[PDB]
Amino acid sequence: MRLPYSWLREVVAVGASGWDVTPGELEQTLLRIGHEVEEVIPLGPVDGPVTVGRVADIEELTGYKKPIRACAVDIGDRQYREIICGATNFAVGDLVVVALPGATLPGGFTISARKAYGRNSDGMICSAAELNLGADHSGILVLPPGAAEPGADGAGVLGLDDVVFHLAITPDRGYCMSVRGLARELACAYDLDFVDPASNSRVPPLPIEGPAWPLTVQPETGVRRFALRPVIGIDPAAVSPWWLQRRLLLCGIRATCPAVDVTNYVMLELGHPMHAHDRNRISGTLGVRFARSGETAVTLDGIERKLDTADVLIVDDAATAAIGGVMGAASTEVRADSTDVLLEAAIWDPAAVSRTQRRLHLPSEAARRYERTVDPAISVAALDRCARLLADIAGGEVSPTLTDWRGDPPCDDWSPPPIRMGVDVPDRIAGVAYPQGTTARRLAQIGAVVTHDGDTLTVTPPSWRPDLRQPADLVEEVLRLEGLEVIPSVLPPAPAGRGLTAGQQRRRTIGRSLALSGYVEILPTPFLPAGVFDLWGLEADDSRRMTTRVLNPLEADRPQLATTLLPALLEALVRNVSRGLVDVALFAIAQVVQPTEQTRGVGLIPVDRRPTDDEIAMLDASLPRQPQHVAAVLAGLREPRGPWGPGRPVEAADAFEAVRIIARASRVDVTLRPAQYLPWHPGRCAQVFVGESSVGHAGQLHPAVIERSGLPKGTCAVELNLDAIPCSAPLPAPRVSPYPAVFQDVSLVVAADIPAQAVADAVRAGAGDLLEDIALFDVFTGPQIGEHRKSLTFALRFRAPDRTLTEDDASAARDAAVQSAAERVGAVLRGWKLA
Amino acid sequence: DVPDRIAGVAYPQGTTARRLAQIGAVVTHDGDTLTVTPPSWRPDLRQPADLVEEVLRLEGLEVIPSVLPPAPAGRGLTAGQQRR
Repeated sequence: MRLPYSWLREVVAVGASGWDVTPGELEQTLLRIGHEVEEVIPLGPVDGPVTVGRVADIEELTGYKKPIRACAVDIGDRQYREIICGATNFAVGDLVVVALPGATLPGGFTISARKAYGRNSDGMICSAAELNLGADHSGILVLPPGAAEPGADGAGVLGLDDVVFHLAITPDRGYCMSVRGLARELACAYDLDFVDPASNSRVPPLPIEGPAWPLTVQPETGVRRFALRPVIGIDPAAVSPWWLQRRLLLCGIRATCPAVDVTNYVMLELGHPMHAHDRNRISGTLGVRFARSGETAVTLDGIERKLDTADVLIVDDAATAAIGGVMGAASTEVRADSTDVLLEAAIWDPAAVSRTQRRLHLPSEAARRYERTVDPAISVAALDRCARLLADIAGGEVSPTLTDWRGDPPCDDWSPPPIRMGVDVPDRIAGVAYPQGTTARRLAQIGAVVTHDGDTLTVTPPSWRPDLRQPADLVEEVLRLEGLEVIPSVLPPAPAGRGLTAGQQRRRTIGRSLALSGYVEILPTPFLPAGVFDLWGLEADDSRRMTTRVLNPLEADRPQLATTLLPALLEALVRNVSRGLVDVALFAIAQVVQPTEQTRGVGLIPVDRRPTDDEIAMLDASLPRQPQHVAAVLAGLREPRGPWGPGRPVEAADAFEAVRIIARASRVDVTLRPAQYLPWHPGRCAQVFVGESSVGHAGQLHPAVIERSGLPKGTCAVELNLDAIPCSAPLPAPRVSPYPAVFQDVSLVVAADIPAQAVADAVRAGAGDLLEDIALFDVFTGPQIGEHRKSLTFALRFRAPDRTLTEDDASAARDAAVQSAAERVGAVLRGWKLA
Repeated sequence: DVPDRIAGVAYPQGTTARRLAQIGAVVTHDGDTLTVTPPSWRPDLRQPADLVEEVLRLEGLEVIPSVLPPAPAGRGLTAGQQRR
């Protein structure tokens, strides 16, 4: 909302004459009581000969791209100057504003008598924007007849010493979308007496003698008030005086004709939107009703609107007269020939206006005020104010008839219910001991009726403050007018908290451990890439395809939420690689979204109580499962090149080691088992287990997936479900025998299909507790042991808890380990030695 | 009432004066202030804290409830501590 300081000042000055403040101080006062000042715009300075002129001749220059005019302009004292101008929105006889040689316009533009378009031009005719007066629109500024004489000083006529304040009003303060509301706020901030410009001393009531027009209202439309009053015999050729056109311009409204200008003007002054109908274009009774399915209306911009059954209309016998509270209709619109006007002062349902205008994308000046609730007590004051102004400007007569529907039954008292509050509640909420009388004084200032009864205040807010419903609402009024800056800064005592949960600590430890091992964390987008699971070649019934879908994604082809973190990680990997960073290891820790059913919403639970435990469980059960995952991808060199050697390319074993890094960080033991699971390579894919629970997969990606997706060759990947890895808090008590150890190596031949870990497990089971350590040294294949067999050499370390092991006790334990391997995996002993 | 405050326990009336007599002290009342003269075999009873201990241990420490204090808004670990 835009308004000029002069207007605001004039309204404040009625009750406090002489009041006047600098723009900087006004800005600061508005910020501290809660109004955001987006911009302070002093009307840009002019200097030198910028004066009113009168166009006395127009010659059309031909031959150029555009139409161009050479104008004789009267600039005062019977002096005429030739001026070239490209605008077309003016005629001979019009008052305009000329910047003549020697003048300077805002932005440092000096005017000189240049030669333009073949003729000499002694200056220019100015637009409102070139004067920094108002919005840049097509054509130059034309002042209304009689506004000033040729030669009058531009700065003074235009009022260029004004300042326009551009505010962003919050939706709880609809009453501030007008000079009435902001001036009242200023009166509160500065402790002034305030004269309400909507009051009866300032808007004396007009006569009330018979209905102004037949009206039916279906009350379930939520209309609260609907008043009409006619003005007859206005001159359709009259234009608004300059003072009115100017204020409209500074508030961002272009003047068009008095009947419309006056409704816009009174809207800005008092905050009650107003509309002017051509009464001779109304056919029969005016009806307020909901639209029907499929119904259409043409608004006064000539655009056809598809209506909704929740849209409230004004109709007559023949057509729609308005989309109520949003925009008037073409059929009753004031036109160039309109002589008899019916003025509409209505109060619509805020939510109804809010839904309708957003559906139609019509955030009009009226709609935005009705959305935030317009004061229903001033409809006839605004109607009367607006009829007088129109009759005076356009030379009509105000008819003494008035329709004023005030509900079924009529409502004669508009203020909200009384609110009841302890006198010191604001002091407690603020942590400030305000002087006595403070909250009652501030609550009267904003217009409430306040009565005292011991220590409890009863507060009845005014009708323009529908936001004041509870004690907290009143606290805010007291605190913001006192100023939040007086509230001290006092650290509370927070309780003895328990710190981070075990899960929270684990997710920190996993991140630290992966980062130290060379992985770089990314923040993964939950919006899956288009067609990713077809690139992966997943089966139609793969659970990962069962995705929750977003209705309004920013990219139409990416509406599916991620069931797996790998797509986001591979997308970051491709990005790094395409920028020349080809040796990369990335990880992410984030939830996924895994629905178990079709989207099911749970109906509104009443908010005047807490939901029950069963309602909470039902809300939870309606959501997709959202477990925490950890995942990582690797490509390129795992070990970089340097003086030590050529480096080492990423291999599947690096993904297995990432599993082990995460398991150590989680303090759990994992086992890895061969698996076939896209998008992994079937021969280089491990499924990961904690106990007998599957927690995810790791290994090298499938070469066909790599190739279809444009991934680096040999890319490896890991994804684990953190929710499936049990919590663990071990309390170790390691036995540390100091007696000497015995070292032996053993080589065992097994079928090639036997996993090395199964052999190690068997060796461990047979050797017993004397076996302190076992490590796989060598995997050897060759023709002399059989084409489908392999030799595994294990280093064994034996140690007794209470004595020096004999080398023969060690060999007894080795014999038992060999036998166990023989019985469990069919191992055959090839040889052993002392290490 | 100093023992009551230190213990966080509201002992019955007459409790500290009764216990301090039991251990052999001469106890006189003057409004809310006790004057306590310990016996010659108790050279350890020199300050009010010494008398608090006598009252609290004969009543039994097990009657003292467990009440978490409000500790202030601390600043956490120093930069050096985090670095190490």
